[PDB]
Amino acid sequence: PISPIETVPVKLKPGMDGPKVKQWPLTEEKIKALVEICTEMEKEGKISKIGPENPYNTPVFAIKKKDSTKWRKLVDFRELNKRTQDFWEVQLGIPHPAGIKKNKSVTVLDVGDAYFSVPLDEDFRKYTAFTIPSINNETPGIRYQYNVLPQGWKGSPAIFQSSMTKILEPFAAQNPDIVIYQYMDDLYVGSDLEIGQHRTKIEELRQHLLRWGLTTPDKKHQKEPPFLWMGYELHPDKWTVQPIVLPEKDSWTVNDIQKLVGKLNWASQIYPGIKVRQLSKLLRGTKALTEVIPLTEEAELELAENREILKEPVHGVYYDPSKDLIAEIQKQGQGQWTYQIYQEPFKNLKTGKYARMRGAHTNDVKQLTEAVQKITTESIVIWGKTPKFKLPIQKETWETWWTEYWQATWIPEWEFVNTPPLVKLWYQLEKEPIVGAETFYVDGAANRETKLGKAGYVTNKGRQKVVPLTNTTNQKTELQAIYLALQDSGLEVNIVTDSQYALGIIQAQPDKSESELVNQIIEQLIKKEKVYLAWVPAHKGIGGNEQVDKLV
Amino acid sequence: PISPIETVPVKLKPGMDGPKVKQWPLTEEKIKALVEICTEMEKEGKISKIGPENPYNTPVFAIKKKDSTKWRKLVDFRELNKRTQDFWEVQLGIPHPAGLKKKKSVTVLDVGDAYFSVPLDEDFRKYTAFTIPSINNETPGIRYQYNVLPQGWKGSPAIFQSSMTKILEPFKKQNPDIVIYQYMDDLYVGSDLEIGQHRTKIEELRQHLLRWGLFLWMGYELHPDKWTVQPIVLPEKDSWTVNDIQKLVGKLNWASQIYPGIKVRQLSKLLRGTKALTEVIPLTEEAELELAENREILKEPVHGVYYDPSKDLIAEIQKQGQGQWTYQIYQEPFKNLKTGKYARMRGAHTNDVKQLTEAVQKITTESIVIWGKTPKFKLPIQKETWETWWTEYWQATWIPEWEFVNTPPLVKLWYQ
Ligand SMILES: Cc1cc(/C=C/C#N)cc(C)c1Nc1ccnc(Nc2ccc(C#N)cc2)n1
Repeated sequence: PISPIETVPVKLKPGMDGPKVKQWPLTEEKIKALVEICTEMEKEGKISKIGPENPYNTPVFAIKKKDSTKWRKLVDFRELNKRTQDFWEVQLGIPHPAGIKKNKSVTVLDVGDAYFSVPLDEDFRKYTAFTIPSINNETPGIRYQYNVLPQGWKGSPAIFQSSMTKILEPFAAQNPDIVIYQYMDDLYVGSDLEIGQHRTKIEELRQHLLRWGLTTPDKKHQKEPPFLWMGYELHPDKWTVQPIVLPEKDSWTVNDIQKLVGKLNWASQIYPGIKVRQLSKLLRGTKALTEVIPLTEEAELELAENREILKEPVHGVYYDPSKDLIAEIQKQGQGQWTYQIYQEPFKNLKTGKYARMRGAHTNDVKQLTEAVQKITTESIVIWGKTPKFKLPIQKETWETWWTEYWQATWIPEWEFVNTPPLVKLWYQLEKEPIVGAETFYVDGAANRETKLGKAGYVTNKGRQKVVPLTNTTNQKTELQAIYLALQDSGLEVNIVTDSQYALGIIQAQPDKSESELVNQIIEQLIKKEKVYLAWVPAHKGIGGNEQVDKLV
Repeated sequence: PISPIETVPVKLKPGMDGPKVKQWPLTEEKIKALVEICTEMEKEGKISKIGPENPYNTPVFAIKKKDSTKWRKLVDFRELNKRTQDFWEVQLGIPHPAGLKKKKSVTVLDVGDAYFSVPLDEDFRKYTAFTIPSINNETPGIRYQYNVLPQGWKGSPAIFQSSMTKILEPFKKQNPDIVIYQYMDDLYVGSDLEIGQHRTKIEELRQHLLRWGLFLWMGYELHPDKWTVQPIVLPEKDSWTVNDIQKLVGKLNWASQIYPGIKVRQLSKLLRGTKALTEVIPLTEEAELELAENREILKEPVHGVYYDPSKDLIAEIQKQGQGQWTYQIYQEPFKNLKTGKYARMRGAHTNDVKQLTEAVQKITTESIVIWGKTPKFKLPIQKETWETWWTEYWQATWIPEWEFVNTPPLVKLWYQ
């Protein structure tokens, strides 16, 4: 006395109708082979014959794997899939080993059978019709339609998985001491108890699926740990990326260096220290994955570190929600940070890296922050909680920064981890003007058309300077003018600019930029003792801005 | 007890599908409270599970209220609210009470519950699809659908406006000098009484809302008199430095683009020539007058500043340090309709984002009280940092729209 699997109401996209895709002429054997398949199926209840009415034919083919004695049919549903509505495929993200509790014992259950107990919406079967050409076009082709989720239909998985969970839902509910992952034709169950009770409860289960007539291959899961899943190696208490070593070549193409970045990137999950900058510095606006571009000595000394840290396999543990969850970040260099999340020293649940947002300006603190955030969510996603951070930045530094930064900013619970290089602020502009320090009115100006400009300054001590510049911009000069005032000045100095732009680049306290100029300005700032930047509105003839010296 | 046997004929807008919004991760504890909550909600048929044939989805997370530490379910119906608010006529939002913003005090009541006793258009329920995520995605989400009127839906207040008008008549006809507004699951009640005699008429509004149907013991206190476009102000010093004058001139230059008659000629004439920043400059005759005449222009109100019910309100916030923040609601550049300064309620509160978030809320609450429609904010934070933490400090049952300003406004201190 079986219980029925409630069907799922399925209809086509609004305003659209079914497939009227022509049937392509086959070959005697295939057409004959299909008849074989097709008959067995309907015998099993999978499909059924249909009359001359149903005008929804979907082209079917026939394939054999490779050097075989068996035939396999193939019904192409591409047409019906682009007309079938939309479903909620709950696969918007696969789990992560890092976030999995260790299981003393883990079973598996093939359900490549149950799948055929899940009925296709009655008012939808008609759309899944196909025709087996008959022999010698001397008869009508045999017409069939599905009574079960087709093996290649858009909504098959979506509905297969739903149906299954609904059946398990009440069992998992009365058996909190187990886990059930529904990955395809396999039903993986895990538990943490005497190897005796386990097997039993597995019976309590096999019995359950039997109330829906769901029959299974006697838990003789031909399988058994270890499992290779979506690139990992799972064991009763450890896991790691599937061995994907770094190739040995001399012919690295745009693709060969592209198929070594993803490997390191994916390897970054557990191998502590993976870097991909100098190898990312070999593919920007390229396209023809054939153009073999040279491996700079920068990317060379990098790929050589990779190969040796990838030799000794490194395993990640499992998540034990009882202990604290901790994360540590380190500044590698060049917008490169690498982190390790763990609960106990060296037993990293997972590890990673962070690549600076390629922005013209940014400092170490803004990055450390972005990483912390990036890590933070990824941890909410995986463990449902925020880790405790260990960071290379003195409390005092961080404070000075968030209390003075123009934007709002925050970092969850953290502690200073003294593991150099440390992150720091390299300089701070005075809030008021400096008494007794020379006052440098600077200014710059280029010529839109000739690209010729001047940069310079004039002060209270009579000191002066105007420099001519070839190939430059009305913004460039404005910066050089500050560069100059910073070069020809004492340890303390008040600078005055009318450059709204130039003020901004320093009100963001960048500690490194792309533009070499901005960098010497920095290098210059760092060298100073006290700097006071002041802005005054341009072209308003303001005592000091009598730098009609640049317009010339 | 109360509930309607009929469901208002609802539909989306033409050529607009439903809200297929991704769900963002939630922390365990929030997930647990959402699971419990969504249970009683099912054992009361406010919601019921759905299958794979429902592609639509809306974000959902948990929060806590003003003072209480009990998990509330908040649903971000923004994406729907725009596509769903296909229209609203003679159930139209509400002729805005231009008198609400004038009462000494104002309380904010929570009538979100009343909604959950009104069926929803069967053919519409599929659009209010939301998911309680799973930690790590170990198990599939727990999807649900709405049968009753969804809190936060900008439709529920409209649909219920019928039943609502009456639950108040005996009260409104009684105290006609009082104005009552309704935005979302919020009931805004303002009067001109004593803060003590104010609590009064309100306790009467609860003991009344109880029998007609309906945390109904939650209200906030506002004071719409203390809301203006703050004056711009120049210093009053007896001794001016080149820097002081340089800044003064800088600020007047900026304010000149808001007020016409602003002259700076004379002030900077006393700057001419490379003087040191820390040197004292005396004021001249021309100067002293020019400054004075400039203040005068500044004491008046800016001119031509009008609201345009159609257009949307921009809102800028600037972090000023020491827990001080400044803001300005406007629609056209240099035409603030309102400007303020949010203060320090929690002393040395080492959290900028919690502050920012309370700021955005108050600013929004005000915007509803004035023009009956929330503003679009320009937040001084990185999209990354903001999305990770706001929900952890949010408490309003509504949500404004927002973008991120990642370029330091020179203005920061002028509005200081
Ligand atoms: C994501 C996942 C993939 C597979 C299988 C995927 C594939 N192929 C099998 C299971 C059971 C799960 N889910 C969970 C949930 C909680 N604890 C565990 N523990 C656990 C899992 C595997 C091994 C091993 N070896 C040890 C302990 N698994």
